[PDB]
Amino acid sequence: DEVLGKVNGNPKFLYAMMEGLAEAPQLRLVIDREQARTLGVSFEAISSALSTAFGSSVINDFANAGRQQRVVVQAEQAERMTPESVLRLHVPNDSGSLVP
Amino acid sequence: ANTTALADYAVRNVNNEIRRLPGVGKLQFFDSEAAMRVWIDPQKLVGYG
Amino acid sequence: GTDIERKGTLLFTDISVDRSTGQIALRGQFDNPEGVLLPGMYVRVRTPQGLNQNAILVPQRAVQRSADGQASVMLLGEGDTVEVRQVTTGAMQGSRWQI
Amino acid sequence: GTDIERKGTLLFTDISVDRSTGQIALRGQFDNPEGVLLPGMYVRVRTPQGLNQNAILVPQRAVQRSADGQASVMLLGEGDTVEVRQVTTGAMQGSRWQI
Repeated sequence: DEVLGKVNGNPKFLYAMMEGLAEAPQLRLVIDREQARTLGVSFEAISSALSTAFGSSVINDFANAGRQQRVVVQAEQAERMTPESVLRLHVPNDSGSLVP
Repeated sequence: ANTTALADYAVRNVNNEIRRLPGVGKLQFFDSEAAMRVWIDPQKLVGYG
Repeated sequence: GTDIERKGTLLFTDISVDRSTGQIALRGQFDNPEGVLLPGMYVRVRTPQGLNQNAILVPQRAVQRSADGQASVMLLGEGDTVEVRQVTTGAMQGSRWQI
Repeated sequence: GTDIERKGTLLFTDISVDRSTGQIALRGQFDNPEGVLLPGMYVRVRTPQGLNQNAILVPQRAVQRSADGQASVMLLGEGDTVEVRQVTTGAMQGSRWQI
């Protein structure tokens, strides 16, 4: 900020800008590991569910007209557009029941 | 206009021929080739356990 | 998977939390004169989470977030001066933040 | 795996939905004079899903499918011109699709 104020305010340069993306808001997920473990939820289940739901998971390959192409699994558009959709996900516990 | 189908046709019929040509070093594709998309509904999965 | 919609009333809200799932059970009653609603069928219930009489909805592209995660908005003050007012965001409806 | 066919009548349709799978059970009655049908054998029951009096059937060869899955048929337009018209594909009978 100091440099770009001395520089962007300096007429020697037509423009000076961050070749790069500016900082952006992030939505940190605080996971109570103790609470999740008590409910019988493994960290693996949470990680896999989040990754497949939002980051899209490539499972394996399929033959499309003779070419091997990826099969990608991801959550539906309407079910991943808001932060509340993150909280509306469910994961299985050790007893087979689903915990949001 | 399905850019997906057109891109798949380009990948199958055009990009490989061009990449074979002498002189071409790299072919950077400004699109993505076809793949099998599985849009899951998590709430239906919750309902079916 | 269908467009079948039925109105009903909330009857019972359990006071005990299921230990395995950490969730509370609720029971509502729905009229089924035609017999369309079959037992065991998985259904979605839209339940009201209360009425906010003074809900302020602003475009999401009008809310800024600082390095500490605090949300703020630029307001047009007196003399066409731009002021910074800190706000707290509620739920999200489409493209608009509830303040 | 065999060429044994038996005609029968629909006796009962269940009202409760199976919780683990979400499908309803149905029971038909089939005459078994020769003792060919043995209990516990896996069988596939073709059941009528209703009669439509105004359906259109077009041979499967006459329907092309584009890369998007939108099926089309080619029609003889005015002046004997070939027109690619998108159609919605219904049921499958022999070698003729339902349009």
